[PDB]
Amino acid sequence: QVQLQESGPGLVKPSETLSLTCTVSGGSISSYYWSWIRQPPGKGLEWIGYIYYSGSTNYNPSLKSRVTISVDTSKNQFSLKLSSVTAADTAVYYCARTLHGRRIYGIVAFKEWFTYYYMDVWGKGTTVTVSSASTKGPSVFPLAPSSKSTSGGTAALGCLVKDYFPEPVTVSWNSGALTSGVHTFPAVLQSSGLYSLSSVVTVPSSSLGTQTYICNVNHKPSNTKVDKRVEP
Amino acid sequence: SYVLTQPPSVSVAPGQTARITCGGNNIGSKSVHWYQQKPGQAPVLVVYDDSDRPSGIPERFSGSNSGNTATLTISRVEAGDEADYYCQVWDSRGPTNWVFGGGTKLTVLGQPKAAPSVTLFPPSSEELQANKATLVCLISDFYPGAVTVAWKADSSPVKAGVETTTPSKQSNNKYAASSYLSLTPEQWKSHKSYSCQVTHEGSTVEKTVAPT
Repeated sequence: QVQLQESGPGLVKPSETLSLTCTVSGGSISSYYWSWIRQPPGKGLEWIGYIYYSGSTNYNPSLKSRVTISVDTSKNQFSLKLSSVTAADTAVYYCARTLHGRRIYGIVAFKEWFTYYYMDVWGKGTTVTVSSASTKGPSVFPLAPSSKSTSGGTAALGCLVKDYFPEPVTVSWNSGALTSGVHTFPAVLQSSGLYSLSSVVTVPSSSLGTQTYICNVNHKPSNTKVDKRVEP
Repeated sequence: SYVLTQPPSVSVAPGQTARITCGGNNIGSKSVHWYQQKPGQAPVLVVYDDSDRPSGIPERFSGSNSGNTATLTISRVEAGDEADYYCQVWDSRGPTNWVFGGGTKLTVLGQPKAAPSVTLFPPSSEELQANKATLVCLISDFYPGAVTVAWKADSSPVKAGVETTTPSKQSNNKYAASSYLSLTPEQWKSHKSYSCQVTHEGSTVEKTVAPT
């Protein structure tokens, strides 16, 4: 299980430089290629560039002048810098492990082959919003289970995550230990320009009395971390 | 640069075979790769070097490449196969070496209907103690993905302070949405109850909550 994990600022101001890092775990940078890809809202995939573990690079011509990709084999990481951003650079950015292939279709002495690349393991994506607006961390409130949120053998309880900017926030339960039954709803964008969302977990109703449920909310752009206990 | 041409959309009924094409200019002499992107998710490699299956990819997916057309064939299509599909090749010549197709939306026709499950939460004591109040109406497991939400204070419609999301697909191929009603604690305390009323396909599910 090689895993890739993007880390970025979430919010970057117009004209400034976007900086991202991808941390590889469960495998090595060595011997592989490593790409950045982005996808602006409602658009297709745009490959930005790759880097070989040795440092050799290749870039898409459309971003070439503003981008630099680097690699750090000592930390099993690789990174991207994008200069002079505007709102056109607002997008989800992905990192992906990239493989080199060769098809030898004829005789090797006749150099009758060609090279190709493809991306086999993807990161989860990091959302980057280019905006002059200020970050705001959320308030977090418990959504208590009750006879009005039960459905026989199961019950719903949750956390309300209110008034943040920009996207995203991540919500885990019991520090990530509780995953089954977890439903984090997409955010609403309110007229105030601020987002709100709810995360709900469905649990056994018979044992609501004796179990402990805590929602962990992380909003990276504001460095907000909240743990909220949710009980009847 | 080298041009990859995909249909914007392909529609099929469950159990049928879907075919997604990628043209073309002697694409048969190149190596074609395919990616699936489900709604709200990171892309996933589903075919490489024309026909190679990555580990974990369902048997129903099959890549082929010939002449001026590469095809991704999905047999026995399921609702879960709905996604955007992109073909991709690497062009040595340049200038654009990494070419993605524009992508094809696969739509699955005639999926079963599902009425929404609705849960309504009253304001928390914590939020009230901070002099605010929010009602939270969570709507899940419905299909098709269109609903309308109406709020009532007692039996009177209320439109101010309402924020509602557009539906988005869940992991189980049905849809979810949420609606929020902002109130003052005074307003919350002054009515006998508030209700969230959800209309889907002409039928309505209503949940009510009341102070304490």
